Amino acid sequence: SALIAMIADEDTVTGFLLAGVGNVDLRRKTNYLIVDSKTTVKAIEDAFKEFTTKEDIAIVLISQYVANMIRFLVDSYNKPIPAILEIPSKDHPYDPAHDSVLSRVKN
Amino acid sequence: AMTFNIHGGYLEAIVRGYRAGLLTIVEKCTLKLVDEYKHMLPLSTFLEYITYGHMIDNVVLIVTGRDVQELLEKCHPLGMFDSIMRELYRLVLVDTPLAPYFSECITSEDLDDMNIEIMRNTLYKAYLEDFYKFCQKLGGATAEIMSDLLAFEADRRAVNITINSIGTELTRDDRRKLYSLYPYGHEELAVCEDIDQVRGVMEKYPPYQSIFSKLSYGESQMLDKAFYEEEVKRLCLAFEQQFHYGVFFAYMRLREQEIRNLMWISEC
Amino acid sequence: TTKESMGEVMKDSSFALIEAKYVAGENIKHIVLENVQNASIKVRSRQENIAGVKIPKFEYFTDGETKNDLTGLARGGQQVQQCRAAYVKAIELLVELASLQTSF
Repeated sequence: SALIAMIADEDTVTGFLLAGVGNVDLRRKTNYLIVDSKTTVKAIEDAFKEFTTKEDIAIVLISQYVANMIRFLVDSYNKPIPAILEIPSKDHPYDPAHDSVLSRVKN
Repeated sequence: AMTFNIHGGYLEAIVRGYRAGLLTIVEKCTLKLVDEYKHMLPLSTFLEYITYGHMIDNVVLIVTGRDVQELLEKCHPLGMFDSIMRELYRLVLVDTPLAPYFSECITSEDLDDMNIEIMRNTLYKAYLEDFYKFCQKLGGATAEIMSDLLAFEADRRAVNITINSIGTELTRDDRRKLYSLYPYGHEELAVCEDIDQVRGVMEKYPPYQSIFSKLSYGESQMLDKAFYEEEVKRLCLAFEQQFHYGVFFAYMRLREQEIRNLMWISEC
Repeated sequence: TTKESMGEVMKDSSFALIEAKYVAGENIKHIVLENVQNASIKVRSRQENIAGVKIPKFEYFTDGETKNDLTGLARGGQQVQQCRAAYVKAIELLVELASLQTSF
């Protein structure tokens, strides 16, 4: 299986994405540019459709859900294994605030 | 001695004043320094070599592609000048000192410049060619500084090779064949596979002795940081800058170091 | 309890990234994405059973099998020790989240 964010602070994701191989969730045919802030996470949601929903990417991450569409991404509870979201810290504080998985965890 | 007053005196005075005045904020400071350097336009060859110093790295970065369009964002005129993928490499072989040699040495293009390690090898080869070209323009006291910088780069590359890049085919022979007193006695670092061995190799040069020290910092980094950090620490020697001598390279290095320090400051 | 790892390892990775930036300026990025020496990310899955519930188990590069490394950057050792060290914490958090969802 694969695991990547590609919706993140660039170097922060690249520090654990691809150095020895696998092209960060097979960038040759999958994945996306790890740099965020170019647009909303609507394109990140589409990439999740193209990476996480593609039965390859298992774990995903959105930095503190700053623009991750917390309500939209909260629907990933169904089929949790291919949509194991995360809320990394650094350049945005990790909080139990509204997000994809932590919002349900708040219940 | 009278040639300094014959020509270049005003430019030297302007450079000295700008250096004495020196001390997105980092980006703004870098842009200001680059503008000051550009506005200053014998010494032309020195300025060209100084620019080509960072232009080698700029061209190496531009050689990618693979998100190659992002190189325009870092188009700093100090090092990322437009004038300074084998088909595009042949076109880029002009207007650069190290490019004609790298055309033959790196004729494999991406094969010998793989982004994992071989791209760093091509960058090191280009840096070695640029250092050789700069050392060719002898006649001033800056030859010692250039030799020290090249020695620091070579020793840092050798230390990185012996630490972990030995498994990446950066063997003892590659410590000078690909990894860019060093121009004559670099063979002592071919067997410095340990930090203690690195200190022992550094013991061969009493000035380089005790520079490594515990080697917890500086030597801990790979690529060209091990002995380059020693040069950064000893850059107080470059801060002397005796008059009536080529100090444009020293001023450029000081401005680059100040920019790096400002970047390292960041949010305190 | 493991949520605090996502802050501690993130802070360590940020410090390593700042050190690497101070060392070599801008990272190569692009073709190899730089910033790391370890983490050839590939994930393997296992299925454990607790009280009749098939709780999944997760392993991946730098947090289990399917890991590889080559060369690295200047501070690539420090980057691996901080940025790639968060991989184990992330894998543990993902396994815990999957187990919690299945148990719920």
